[PDB]
Amino acid sequence: TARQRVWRAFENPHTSTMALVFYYVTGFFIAVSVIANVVETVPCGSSPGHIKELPCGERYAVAFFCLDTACVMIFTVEYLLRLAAAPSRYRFVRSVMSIIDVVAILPYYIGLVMTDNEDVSGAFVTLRVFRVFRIFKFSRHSQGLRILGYTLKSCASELGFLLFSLTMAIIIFATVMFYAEKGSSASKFTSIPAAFWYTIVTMTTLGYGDMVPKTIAGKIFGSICSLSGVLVIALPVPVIVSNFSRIYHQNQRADKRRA
Amino acid sequence: TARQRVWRAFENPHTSTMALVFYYVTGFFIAVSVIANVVETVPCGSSPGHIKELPCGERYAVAFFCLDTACVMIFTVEYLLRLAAAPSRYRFVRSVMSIIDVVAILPYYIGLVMTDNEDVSGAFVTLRVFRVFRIFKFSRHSQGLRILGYTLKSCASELGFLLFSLTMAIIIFATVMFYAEKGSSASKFTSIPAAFWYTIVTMTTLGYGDMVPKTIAGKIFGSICSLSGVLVIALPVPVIVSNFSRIYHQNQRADKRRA
Amino acid sequence: TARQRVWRAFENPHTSTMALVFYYVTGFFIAVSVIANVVETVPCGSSPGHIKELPCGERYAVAFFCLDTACVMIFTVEYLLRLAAAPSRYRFVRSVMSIIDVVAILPYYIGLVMTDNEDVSGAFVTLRVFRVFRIFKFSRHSQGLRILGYTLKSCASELGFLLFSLTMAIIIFATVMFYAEKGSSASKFTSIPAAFWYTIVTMTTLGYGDMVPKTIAGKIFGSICSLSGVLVIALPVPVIVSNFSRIYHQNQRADKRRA
Amino acid sequence: TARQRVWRAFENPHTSTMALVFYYVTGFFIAVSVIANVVETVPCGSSPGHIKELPCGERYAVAFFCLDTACVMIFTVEYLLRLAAAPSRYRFVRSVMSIIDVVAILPYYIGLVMTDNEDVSGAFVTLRVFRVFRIFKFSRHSQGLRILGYTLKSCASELGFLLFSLTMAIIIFATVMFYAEKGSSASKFTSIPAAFWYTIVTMTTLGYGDMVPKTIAGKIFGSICSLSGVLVIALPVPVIVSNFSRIYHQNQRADKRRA
Ligand SMILES: [K+]
Ligand SMILES: [K+]
Ligand SMILES: [K+]
Ligand SMILES: [K+]
Repeated sequence: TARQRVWRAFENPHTSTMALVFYYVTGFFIAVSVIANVVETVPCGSSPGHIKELPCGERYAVAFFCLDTACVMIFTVEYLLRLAAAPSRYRFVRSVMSIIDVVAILPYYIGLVMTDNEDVSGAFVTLRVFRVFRIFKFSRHSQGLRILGYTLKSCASELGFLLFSLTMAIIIFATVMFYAEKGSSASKFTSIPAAFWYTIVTMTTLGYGDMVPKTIAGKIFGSICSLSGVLVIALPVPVIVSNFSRIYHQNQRADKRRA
Repeated sequence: TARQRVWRAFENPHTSTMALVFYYVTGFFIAVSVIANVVETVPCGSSPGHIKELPCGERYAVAFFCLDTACVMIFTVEYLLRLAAAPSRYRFVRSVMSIIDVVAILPYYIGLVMTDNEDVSGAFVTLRVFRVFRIFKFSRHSQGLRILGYTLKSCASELGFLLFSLTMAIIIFATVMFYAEKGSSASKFTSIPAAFWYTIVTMTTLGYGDMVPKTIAGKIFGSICSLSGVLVIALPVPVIVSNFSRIYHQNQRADKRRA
Repeated sequence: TARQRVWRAFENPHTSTMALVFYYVTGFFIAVSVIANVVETVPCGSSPGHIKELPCGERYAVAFFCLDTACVMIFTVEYLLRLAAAPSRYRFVRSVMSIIDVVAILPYYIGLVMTDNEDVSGAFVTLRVFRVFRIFKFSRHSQGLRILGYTLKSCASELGFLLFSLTMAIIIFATVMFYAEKGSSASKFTSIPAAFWYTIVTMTTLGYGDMVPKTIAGKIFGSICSLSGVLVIALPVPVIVSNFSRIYHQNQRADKRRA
Repeated sequence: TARQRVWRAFENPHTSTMALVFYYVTGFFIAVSVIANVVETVPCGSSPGHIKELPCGERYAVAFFCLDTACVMIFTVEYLLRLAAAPSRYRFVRSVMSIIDVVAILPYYIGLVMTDNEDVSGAFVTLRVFRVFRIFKFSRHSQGLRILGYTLKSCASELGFLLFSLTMAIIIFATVMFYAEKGSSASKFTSIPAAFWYTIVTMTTLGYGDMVPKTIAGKIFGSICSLSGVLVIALPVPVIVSNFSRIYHQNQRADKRRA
């Protein structure tokens, strides 16, 4: 019963005070690691003996490294204990949660085994972009009433269909806008993939304004794209609202049929 | 009886006629204070002897000071009339509108007790900002503002967690976008907090365009971010309208139970 | 019965072939006058003997004036016949339709009585801005199933309330942004009315990008304003949808209870 | 029987297996043609002897011409197989998908009959634009595209009149905004059609910001225009979702009547 006790402590933290406090402690380290990751890019001032101000992640290299290694030791101990007290270890590993945990904790170890190649370029940048995966664990720790998740998986069909229609519309409008605008002077529409950016920014009603049409045909088709973008942003709202209300009432019905 | 008579004159001023008069007088004074606050920052111009065109609040500082102190005298006397006529002084003081009144009137007296050093900087700006909360006193003049407050109080936990998830998505997108765009030339994505601005502007479908991606990876993730903004537009609507409908329907049921 | 015949020809065009053709003819002149008004501002090319290319409204002054006077004679004859065949002439005049008709036809006559002051400035510009009022007549001629109008007048209460809340939010956010951003260099937030523009452009999720925050406090409050703008644009959709469906079903119910 | 056997193989290719094979082959060829069209505009670069980096469509024009003519040979033979196996040649030819097929394949043969003069300019761009309508042939591969087409055909008159009203509002706002902003310095509101661009960009809540108001009156009317864009976002949703629900519910009723 010891292994089942540790497991029921893990996926049901509220049962035991010690389980609850371990839950809150690992949540706190996830939060501090996320905040440290965000902070270690902020350029600290006073530029001590440097041509340009160094970010807090290079000026205080050892401090942020010690904080990172404390967080990663906590995460690794968590994952090892979960792998121990898992009833079906293979099924536990196959869960997307363990995948996220391992791909979040790996960057630290992979950087530690490449300290000799400290002058590496490009690869470590992606490696430590994957250090943003700890926010996923943090979102998991707030596993409140996920009516929104149920609504999203209820609407998944129409959302994927809208994504496919949006892809077709993006390709069509990008072709049209590129051919209308390839001939302008210093034109930003240098290719159809280049016009993909303008199209996706227009159909979402961003309009950054870096790429704008400069020709009458380009402006006509940009207007058509704008209207289709109005439709794009507007359509999901009523159906998401309806599905949310439906699942909400369904959950109260389930609660009452449990009483 | 005078205490409770004045109280009833206050919270149901439609019963009496002098109470309605005082109601409309204090509403007028609130409007006057708000309009004076807005206008006194407008550059009046045409001021000889000063190269910089002073605002109407410094060229005619005497008139605006007299107007604001008259408005705050009205607010102070009406607040003391509320307090003196309350059946329960503690309950009224703890009530949110009392906090609104006190946060509206305290800045003037704080400026009075600070005026010994007219060279105050950094604090007077905060006082001026808090001088706008006199507009919140219009809730007493609008059942719509009361029902909006009740709706927001109902949408407390769920909008809180929705904002938490939005913040988590902002952190994720800011991380990926900073690391995609830190290396560009004269880049504005100088840190992850710096890219917080781009992420929040994109996820809301503003697209100021002041800072836009310039790399292929940055543009791919900006496209994903805007597409997620399409869902950001629709996410709060279900729960906001559901809570509003709940409040409205219990109001209807209560009004029918009255009949 | 002659006057009632002319009236029933006017407000019920489909009855008589001659009534229908007069309806279509006056619709066609409204369309041609609108198109002429739009065109007479387009700068025609070839710049014949001019420092700068003249618009089609000054190069062909007589042609556009003759087209305008033909349209205005048709409109005046229409309005005179309506005033004749009106059963209650005073009530007919008091209708907003006759107000729009007279304020649309007046610009021509008022310009004709001020041809001596052909060098007038400013006033005639507004006078001929009111020449855009003919589009209102044109929209009237398409008096199809106005379920949208009924829905809008059904939602008028909540729409006005949302407008009032938007006004309060604009004033509050403008005060906050101006005080956060008055101190920047070459700042566009030179007053609270100046920040009205930024606020209204942000809460509607336009983000032109001419006025953007440049300070950390300004960016924080611009983010709050952006989120409130998401709420602003998102909220009307479900309620308009519900009201539209309700009135739609009500209209089919009315049609069937008429059968 | 061969005619009808092949026909059934075409419009219900799930029945057979060789029909499913030909189905997936032609879907693959449609995807290949679309991707080739997009890619061949991308500047390949690294081309010695040419200062301008040619697109992949001119550096490797032979490969892309062979690929496109192979795709169009497949399209031509499959179209002639549809036509030859149709029970009713006229009904099939008049059917919209036949128009899609012919408008997809005609540009290639028009280019073939134009190739005697390879210096064609202005027409070849139109042919290239119409070469994207091969993407529409994916409707045969998506029940979602068919139901979207049915919905749009249902939302024919009402969206038409909604677009008419939107155009009328665009004309009104463009008139007032041009006359508010014609007098500014280096103004981009050079005509009412010039302000059509600003009006459509603002009413859709894009706000590129390329052309923004610079006058107080221009800013007031731009605020009104954006506020109207808030309604523009919500206007088509009721009728679009109502018609979609009608189509979906009659589909459900038919499928139940099957059982
Ligand atoms: K928008
Ligand atoms: K912009
Ligand atoms: K926008
Ligand atoms: K924008």
